[PDB]
Amino acid sequence: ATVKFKYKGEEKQVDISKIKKVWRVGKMISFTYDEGGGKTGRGAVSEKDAPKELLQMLEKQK
Repeated sequence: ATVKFKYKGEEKQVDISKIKKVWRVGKMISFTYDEGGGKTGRGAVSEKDAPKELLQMLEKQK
């Protein structure tokens, strides 16, 4: 599965494996995906824009 964001009509895309951490703050949702250079590319996607299999990691306990 993959998650897509939405910044000013700019639907972004990042593989779930490319992502690193994910934590929903208040109502929106944020995370840290590795762009591919050296600086972590943080991102703030919305709750409706996030798929349904994304909160899974937030409630994934081993």
